[PDB]
Amino acid sequence: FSPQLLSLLSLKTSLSGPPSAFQDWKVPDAVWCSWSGVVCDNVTAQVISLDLSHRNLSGRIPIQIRYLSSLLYLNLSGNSLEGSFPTSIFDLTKLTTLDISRNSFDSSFPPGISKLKFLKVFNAFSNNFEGLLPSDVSRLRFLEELNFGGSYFEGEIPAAYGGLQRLKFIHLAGNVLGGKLPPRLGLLTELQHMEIGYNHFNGNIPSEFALLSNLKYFDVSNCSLSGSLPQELGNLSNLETLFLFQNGFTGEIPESYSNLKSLKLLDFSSNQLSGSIPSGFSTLKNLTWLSLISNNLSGEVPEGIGELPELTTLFLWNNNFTGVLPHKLGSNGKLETMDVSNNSFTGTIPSSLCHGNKLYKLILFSNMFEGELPKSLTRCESLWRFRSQNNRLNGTIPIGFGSLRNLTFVDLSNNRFTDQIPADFATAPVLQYLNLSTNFFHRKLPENIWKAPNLQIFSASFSNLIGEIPNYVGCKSFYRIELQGNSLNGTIPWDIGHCEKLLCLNLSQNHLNGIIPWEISTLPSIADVDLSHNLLTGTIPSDFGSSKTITTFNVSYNQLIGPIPSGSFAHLNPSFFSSNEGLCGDLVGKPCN
Amino acid sequence: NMEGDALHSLRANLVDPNNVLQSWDPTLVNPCTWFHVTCNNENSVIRVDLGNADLSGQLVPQLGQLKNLQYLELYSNNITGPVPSDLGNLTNLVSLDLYLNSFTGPIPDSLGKLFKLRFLRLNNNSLTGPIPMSLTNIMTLQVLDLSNNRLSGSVPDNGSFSLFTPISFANNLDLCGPVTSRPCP
Amino acid sequence: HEVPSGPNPISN
Ligand SMILES: *[C@@H]1O[C@H](CO)[C@@H](O)[C@H](O)[C@H]1NC(C)=O
Ligand SMILES: *[C@@H]1O[C@H](CO)[C@@H](O)[C@H](O)[C@H]1NC(C)=O
Ligand SMILES: *[C@@H]1O[C@H](CO)[C@@H](O)[C@H](O)[C@H]1NC(C)=O
Ligand SMILES: *[C@@H]1O[C@H](CO)[C@@H](O)[C@H](O)[C@H]1NC(C)=O
Repeated sequence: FSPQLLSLLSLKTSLSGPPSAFQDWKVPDAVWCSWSGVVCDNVTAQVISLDLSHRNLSGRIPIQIRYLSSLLYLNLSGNSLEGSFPTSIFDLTKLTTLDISRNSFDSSFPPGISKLKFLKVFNAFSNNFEGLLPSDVSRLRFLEELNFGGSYFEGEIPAAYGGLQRLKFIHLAGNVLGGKLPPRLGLLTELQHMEIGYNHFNGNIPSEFALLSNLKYFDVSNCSLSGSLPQELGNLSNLETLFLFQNGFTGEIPESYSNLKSLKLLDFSSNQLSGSIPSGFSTLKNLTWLSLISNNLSGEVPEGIGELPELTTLFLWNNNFTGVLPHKLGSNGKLETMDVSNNSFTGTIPSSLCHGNKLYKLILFSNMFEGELPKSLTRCESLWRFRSQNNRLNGTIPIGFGSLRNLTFVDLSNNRFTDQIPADFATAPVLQYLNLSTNFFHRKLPENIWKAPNLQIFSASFSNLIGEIPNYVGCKSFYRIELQGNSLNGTIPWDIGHCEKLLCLNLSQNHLNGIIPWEISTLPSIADVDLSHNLLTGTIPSDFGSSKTITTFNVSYNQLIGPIPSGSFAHLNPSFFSSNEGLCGDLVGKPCN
Repeated sequence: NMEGDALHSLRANLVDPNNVLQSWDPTLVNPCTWFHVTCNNENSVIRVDLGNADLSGQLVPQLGQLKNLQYLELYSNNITGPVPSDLGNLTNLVSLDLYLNSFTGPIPDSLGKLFKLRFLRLNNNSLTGPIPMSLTNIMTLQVLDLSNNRLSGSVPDNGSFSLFTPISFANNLDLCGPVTSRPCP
Repeated sequence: HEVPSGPNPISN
């Protein structure tokens, strides 16, 4: 029968795969053209397209190929098969398209590749290749898309490559490739997409790169490239993506960049960039993601960023920045996530951040922010993660937080917040973390407090608290509680044995009195307990020594009296019980009886 | 956030039918905002408390890379598999509680390398093999419970093991010693 | 071998 048939059959049998893969290929005249994955040219019966991928198919690739001569398409993807790449495939030659991606091929890349020549698309992405990039591929003039990434390719990027006039798309990303990026690259005029990152390059970005007009996607990230950001780059007017993040770039960000009006995503993160942000950055109305994270960046943030109709992700964190946040910020209503933390930012939080209720992650922390906390912020449905710690935020805390079905993480610690703690706080259904510590409150906890449906960590420590500690009513999810350093009086609740999951409880430096409830002897996982510096008087509970989980009990500086438990308590530190003048036992030194 | 990647390795190898690990988010700047993880003021992990999480499956040796890890509490779970010798790679570890699980295999001699160690509880597991002598070089050791296992061997009475009553080593396969009931060769 | 792609993710 036909060489097409000998070919397809030999291909069937030479590739070891689950029989599900080749299920329809058996032969009884032009039969093979029916088969699954096969497409034939309706006049000639010759197999012009072969797609077999994600077939879980491994093996050797037959030498009885090139028997289907007019074949324009070959796709084999994800199938794990390793080898030196077959040089046999280069002798196909009517191929316009070849995808060998996501497979295991290794060692070097065989030289004969230029023999294809009418070739448009080559995808080698995600394989085990080592060795220098084949220089040879540089000679297919018509090559449009080339993906060599996802391998380990040694050596530099052949400058020869700049000569594929028709090349649209180039992916060398995630290899071992190195050195200076060859300037000749600015000569692919038709070039749209360039992703070369995750290899190791040094030097600058070649000024000559400003010559690619049609360029859209440019990602050089996770390399060693350095020096200044070239002014000239401000001239690629078609550019929708620029990722320069994690490199050695220095000096100010050139004002010229205010010129990419098509720019959408910009990520400069983990560089040395210095000086202020271009006043002209206010002008990119196609801008969606803006990330300056972790640089030397300075000066105020341009007021003009207040309205970019499209702004979504804003990351300014880890610089030294100054002044107000742009005050109409968030009013574009599409704002999702903002992190400005670790800066010198001052002033008031924008009232309109959530004006569109699309915002979820808000990190304002470690800043100079002053003034009250936007009431509007309790109106944000989407709010899930919010961390405001280490600021000057003042006055009473806004009262609407318990509404939100999505809100799981809140840190208000170290601020100037005064007055009451919001009551609805423990009514909010998902809230898993709450830190109100180190504030100016001068009021007391809610009755609601221990009722929190899923709430694991809670810290009110060192904010000017006063009053009785509300009885724990169905303590559910709590593992860590810090109430220490306050003016709280009254007694430790009868029902505290309700928190089964409780681990570390720091109650110290307070005005507490009465006794220490036996119920704690029965907390099943309990680890750390710090009760020191109080008016507590009573006995240390009988059965406590029977617990395999307590490593810490600090009852020091109290009125306690009576014997200390022989138990786990034997392994304890004497200085835990010191300045309790009424205790007897071994660890206090004075015997009973 | 190296240790973040490590904790996440553990997570990934882990079966978490109730999603406690669900807060463990590899893309976070470090795992100090994770639940069940506790870090210091230097932002390195000193604690991992997963006790009673209904976790199944196993552990990865990546747990070694937490250099400042002090308390590792995995007790009362369905965790099975072996015990990684790379736990010897944890120096500042004060407490190791693996007890109440399905763990199999030897007790790693590398465990003899933890000199800040105070509490060691492997009890109520499936462990086999002998009791490594290097364990006796930890003089900070206070509570050792090896009880309820498959352990074969002879029990050390020297070093820290001076202080240990039989309730520590009770109910095993052949185990011989003066720390126990039945002597040996 | 698979390779990262996109904007830098790291977060707080
Ligand atoms: C090859 O096939 C895979 C799956 O069939 C597909 O996802 C991929 O886009 C194809 N490659 C090309 C460029 O034809
Ligand atoms: C902005 O993006 C939209 C959608 O891609 C497009 O219609 C428009 O051409 C772009 N405008 C600019 C400034 O290039
Ligand atoms: C520990 O082991 C024994 C023997 O297998 C078992 O019967 C006992 O109940 C176990 N202890 C616990 C904590 O369940
Ligand atoms: C005795 O204990 C020491 C630890 O002090 C240990 O190094 C040694 O190997 C043990 N063996 C004997 C029989 O001395």
